[PDB]
Amino acid sequence: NRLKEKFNTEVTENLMKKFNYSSVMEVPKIDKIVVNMGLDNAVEELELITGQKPLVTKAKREGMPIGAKVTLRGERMYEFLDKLISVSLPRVGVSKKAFDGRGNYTLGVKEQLIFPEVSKVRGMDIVIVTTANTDEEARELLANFGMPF
Amino acid sequence: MKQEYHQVIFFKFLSGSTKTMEWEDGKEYPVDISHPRQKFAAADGRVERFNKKFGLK
Amino acid sequence: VSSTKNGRDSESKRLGAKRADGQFVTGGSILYRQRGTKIYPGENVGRGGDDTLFAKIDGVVKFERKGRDKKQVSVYAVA
Amino acid sequence: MLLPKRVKYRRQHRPKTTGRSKGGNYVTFGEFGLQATTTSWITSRQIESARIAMTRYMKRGGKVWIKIFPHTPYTKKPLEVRMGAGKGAVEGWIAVVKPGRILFEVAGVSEEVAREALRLASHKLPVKTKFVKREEL
Amino acid sequence: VRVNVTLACTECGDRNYITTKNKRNNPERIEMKKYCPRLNKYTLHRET
Amino acid sequence: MISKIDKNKVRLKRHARVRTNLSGTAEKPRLNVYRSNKHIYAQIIDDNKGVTLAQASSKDSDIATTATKVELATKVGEAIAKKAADKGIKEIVFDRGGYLYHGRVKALAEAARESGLEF
RNA sequence: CGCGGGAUGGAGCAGGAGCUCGUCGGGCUCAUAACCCGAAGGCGGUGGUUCAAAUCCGCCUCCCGCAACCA
RNA sequence: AGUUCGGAUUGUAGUCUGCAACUCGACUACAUGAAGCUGGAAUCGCUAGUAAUCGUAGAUCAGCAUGCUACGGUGAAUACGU
RNA sequence: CUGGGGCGGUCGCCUCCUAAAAGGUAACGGAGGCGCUCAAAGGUUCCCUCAGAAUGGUUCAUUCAUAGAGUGUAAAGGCAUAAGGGAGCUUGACUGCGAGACCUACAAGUCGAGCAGGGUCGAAAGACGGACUUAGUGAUCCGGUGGUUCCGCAUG
RNA sequence: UUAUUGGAGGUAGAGCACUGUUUGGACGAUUCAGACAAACUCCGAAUGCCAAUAAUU
RNA sequence: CUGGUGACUAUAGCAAGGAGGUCACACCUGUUCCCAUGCCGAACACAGAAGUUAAGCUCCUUAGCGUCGAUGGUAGUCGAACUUAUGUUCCGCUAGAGUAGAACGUUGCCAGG
Ligand SMILES: [K+]
Ligand SMILES: [K+]
Ligand SMILES: [K+]
Ligand SMILES: [Mg+2]
Ligand SMILES: [Mg+2]
Ligand SMILES: [Mg+2]
Ligand SMILES: [Mg+2]
Ligand SMILES: [Mg+2]
Ligand SMILES: [Mg+2]
Ligand SMILES: [Mg+2]
Ligand SMILES: [Mg+2]
Ligand SMILES: [Mg+2]
Ligand SMILES: [Mg+2]
Ligand SMILES: [Mg+2]
Ligand SMILES: [Mg+2]
Ligand SMILES: [Mg+2]
Ligand SMILES: [Zn+2]
Repeated sequence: NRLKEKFNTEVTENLMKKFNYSSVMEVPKIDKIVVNMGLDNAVEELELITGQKPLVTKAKREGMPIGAKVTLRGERMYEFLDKLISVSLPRVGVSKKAFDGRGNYTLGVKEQLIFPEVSKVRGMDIVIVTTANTDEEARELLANFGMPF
Repeated sequence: MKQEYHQVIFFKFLSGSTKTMEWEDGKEYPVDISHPRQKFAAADGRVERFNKKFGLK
Repeated sequence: VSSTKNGRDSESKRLGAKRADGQFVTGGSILYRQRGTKIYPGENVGRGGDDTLFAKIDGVVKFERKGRDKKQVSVYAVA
Repeated sequence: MLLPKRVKYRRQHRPKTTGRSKGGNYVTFGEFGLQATTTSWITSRQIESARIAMTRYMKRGGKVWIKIFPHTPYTKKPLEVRMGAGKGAVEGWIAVVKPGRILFEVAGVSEEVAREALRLASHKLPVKTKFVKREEL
Repeated sequence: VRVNVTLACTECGDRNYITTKNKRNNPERIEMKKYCPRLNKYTLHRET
Repeated sequence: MISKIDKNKVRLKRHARVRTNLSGTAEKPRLNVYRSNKHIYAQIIDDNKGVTLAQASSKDSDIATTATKVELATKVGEAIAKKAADKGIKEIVFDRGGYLYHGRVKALAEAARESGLEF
């Protein structure tokens, strides 16, 4: 992926310069992206915009299906993030205070039409989880990666 | 992965999607919004709007 | 006048220890009656369907510690 | 009248009244206290009357801690009924008081004023009491 | 709801197995493999 | 952040749960397998005495080479079974070590089975 | 004193919330009533069982039925 | 097709009268684009150049008419009977 | 039965407290439940770990969290060996028994290693004679139904 | 029966680690202090009980 | 000294600071083959070796939370005498709480150095 090459390039060099690291293994990287649409139509829309079959999340009457979700990591996650940065985001900037206090970020999209690939426009949420130990470190890494903060 | 989704080309750049053009790589892929310049000048302001309307310098 | 809505109890089940530590028992002797594993089956001791602990061989009963908060009962051959 | 907002069991065995006070034998919140020297049940009505006497004598200027609470319900049979046919209904709430227990504590007044307020409270109680101060050394 | 069930296989008249089932949950004639002492083998015993 | 898993400790908990009802005695010792990222080691233990009688490894000078991991596990199983046969060992109980009975662990078990251990 | 039953729009009745009258607005009438057309508006409470309570557990505040004796 | 029906409401920029359009004028341009898809109980007008419908003019009047008064164009249906 | 009798309530089984740290232990003492359910909620192999809170997001993610969840059902005793959650295969919710024990006036009730016959799951050791355990039940006589190398009144 | 030794169990007491009850502070529910319980227990005796091999009986 | 695998009531844990990595243990690289995801090569599994001690892991130091824990005294109590007092006395046993203190594991077997 283009973002994968960007991260393997001096992006990590920027993180090391700005946070004074002693090894390249302590440079934070995005662990995964979990897309949750909180239902055949919703499952199909999520699958067609993401790429894989979603997982139906039941309730903890209890036990009924309520939402759907997808986890991405590796080449697919990197391609998804590049597509979200380039093709998808401007159709919908973004909150820079929505941090977990540990280094993971969450963003909610209300209309699914902002994806290149509906009768009732439902809203989904994206969680980008990284190996960053601080909100500051995660935000700096994401901004370097190109998040439209 | 269990056993569509290819590498379509959306400027131009490679990407993966399901909503399915030669490249420098030599292969072809399936191929509005460049998002805003200043676009429009901001509001003049009431004093400037008043002075310009009546020519009062 | 009035009346009471209580006045019920089940038959007592005579649970608890049936043989002593250091006692000799024939195989099959029930060593402990219990609900759940208040005491665990140790060496040469079995656990029945109703949690009864019984000796699998003839020998001497030994009630012993099992970790910090549990205990067990074993049977060791006299020889 | 002090009483628990709820209890698990409303019908309880009456508590054992032999022995000495398990705890609460020292002044810990105030400066002076009233220490029981004999044993009795202490009812919430007795507690309220004693507290009113104390607070009235100090004009609500100092401050009082009631160290005992009536956790225990007790039952009483309806009048003119024979024995049996189940336990009676809750009649009131008591605290078990044994020698040594501090019943009340007061602070914010002089020793003489506290002594008089505690004497007035003591005369409302079914136990003998002694004026005490915080123990040092 | 729950009724008594007797299972007998084709090549026996032993009818030695009784069991229970929920008539609402299992409206069919239940089948199971059970040991048949006459034939010294497992056989397909089916509810009568 | 995102914590890791410590595969070795997850394995250890699984292995303790297996050892709850798996143990080796004098007449039937336990062939315990440990498998790291690059090497596989097998031991023959009499848990009744707490004593190890035979051992083999993919890092042993005689049984170390540059080969497939499955093949190295096969060689280690053969070496351990040969050592057990040199001793008085015919029947054992296989302690998979908390890993799935697949891949390298399966290869070692099968190699010992072929070379002579009865399990 | 013992046993049991009831608390439903504002009123009388049905009962895990509907009929009639009452209110509001409009109409008919010289006007009122009657009549006609629309709108709103409710599980006695106190704690619990329960995914969920008018509904079920116990109690509380009143009313209602039988009985409250052999001396 | 709540739409190329509807133009209420609101924003902006103007024109004219008037000493002066904030309360509180009329009109214009651009934008916006509400309720409304023939209306319950009930109730009104009209017998012929009438009803219906379409425009026009005047008084008052600096400016302000969906009102009033007046004018023509198109132009029906029905009345068995008390 | 009954702190006289009547009226009221109760009558069998399970769990807890009273019950005095083995077991047992009464009252018209204090609290509740049962007269079922499940074709998997049984067996086996493999994998897995919860409630709650905070922090962000129009259920999803992170960290603390030994259980503060769950365990079909009342309570108690147990259970993160998981006995709790999921998945594949399956029917041991087998047949003949059974050394030896618990309980016990009797009749009953309870546990049970092992042996044989045939299976299921598992690579294998092995586990499995229903369910985390303890309620969900009713004698004999009589009658119905199926089987039967048994009897069957001179013989068939 | 006693002596010694081993064991099972949760009472007395105590305690607040669970459930429930309760009194004062402080802080932005947490923490601090202090209390209550047959059906509370992080704890836990004396006894009594079950057994094993010497003295007496 | 490291590693595997056992035994022992956490004196063994947890937390906070440092040192280490050649072989080893790891993080790691990939998804072509066995295998695997109610979705995901995250985990499971297989191939490996660019890289890094950053983490897990090992060694050193902290009594901070947890854990262990006396002696002395107290509560309670078997027995005995007095006694009817919400009791007293004698004798034996002897808590819980709290204090001193202990503790940052010990140790069997096998393999490597
Ligand atoms: K009586
Ligand atoms: K008892
Ligand atoms: K407490
Ligand atoms: Mg069982
Ligand atoms: Mg059973
Ligand atoms: Mg205290
Ligand atoms: Mg138009
Ligand atoms: Mg009577
Ligand atoms: Mg006793
Ligand atoms: Mg007992
Ligand atoms: Mg009942
Ligand atoms: Mg019943
Ligand atoms: Mg089960
Ligand atoms: Mg004859
Ligand atoms: Mg004959
Ligand atoms: Mg007590
Ligand atoms: Zn058959």
